[PDB]
Amino acid sequence: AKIIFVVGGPGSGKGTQCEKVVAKYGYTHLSSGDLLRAEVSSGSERGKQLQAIMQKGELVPLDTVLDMIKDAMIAKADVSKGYLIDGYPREVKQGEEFEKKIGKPCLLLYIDAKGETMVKRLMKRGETSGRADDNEETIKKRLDLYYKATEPVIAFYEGRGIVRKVDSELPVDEVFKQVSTAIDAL
Ligand SMILES: Nc1ncnc2c1ncn2[C@@H]1O[C@H](COP(=O)(O)OP(=O)(O)OP(=O)(O)OP(=O)(O)OP(=O)(O)OC[C@H]2O[C@@H](n3cnc4c(N)ncnc43)[C@H](O)[C@@H]2O)[C@@H](O)[C@H]1O
Repeated sequence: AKIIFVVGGPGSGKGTQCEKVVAKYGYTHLSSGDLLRAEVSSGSERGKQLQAIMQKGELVPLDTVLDMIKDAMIAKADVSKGYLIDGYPREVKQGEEFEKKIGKPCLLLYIDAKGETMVKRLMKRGETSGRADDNEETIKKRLDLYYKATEPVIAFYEGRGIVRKVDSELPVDEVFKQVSTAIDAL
């Protein structure tokens, strides 16, 4: 099955673009973020641990998040001809462990947005949906964390040869025209 990594900063537009991809190509959208939040909503002690980490805007340990990705992948396994892995990997070791335990990605969609643009979007979603990590201080924390840990992931897969960059400063469906182009050329 096709495994696509979709990687980019906070509020760059990963989720948005992934759901457009689902609607058009019928890939299976797996959000590490959605998976983690669902474990939070479960009421477990683990959820309490994950909620604390996410509220501070830090990386959840590789073991937890890779576990959930693999689980979800295995569940949707008999209906998926493709997978969109949204927001994983976020550090080089995550990409390495994914490859050891699951498989190699066909493509990495690099959803590229300016830092200020990302702050603007998250600041807006913060005032509307009231996601706990969208407060101003946590945003700065998520943004710095993206620059330090997740950018080398982009380098890693550029060395692999599979990164395609899309300009996420554009209007949403102009962005998606780029995503479509990258996916069509598989
Ligand atoms: N692998 C991992 N390892 C360790 N920890 C992990 C982990 N994965 C998750 N975690 C933990 O989970 C937490 C949250 O991670 P996660 O849930 O993955 O989210 P995020 O990366 O912090 O960012 P968002 O999902 O909020 O934004 P987005 O890039 O998907 O864009 P979106 O379309 O949704 O929304 C963007 C906003 O802008 C709008 N928008 C989108 N595109 C455009 C456009 N072209 N023009 C105008 N507006 C746009 C959107 O409507 C929206 O309002 C992490 O902080 C971490 O603590």
